Amino acid sequence: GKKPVKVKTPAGKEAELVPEKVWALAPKGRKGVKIGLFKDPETGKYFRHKLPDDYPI
DNA sequence: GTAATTGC
DNA sequence: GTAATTGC
Repeated sequence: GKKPVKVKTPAGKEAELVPEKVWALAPKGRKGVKIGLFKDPETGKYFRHKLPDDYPI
């Protein structure tokens, strides 16, 4: 389930974007975080950003 | 270092 | 090959 995520673009605007790809980033034995790959919708620049912990992977 | 991911 | 992304 790839629902939109409220993120801040590297331009500095709040935007609800569907991530292109999501995965967990976690050392062994750690909870870690969830990461998404996003494309800025007007500049076209790719960037990574943390996702909420409840986001489906 | 660490964990995975991938556009650059 | 690795910058950049979180958290410890």
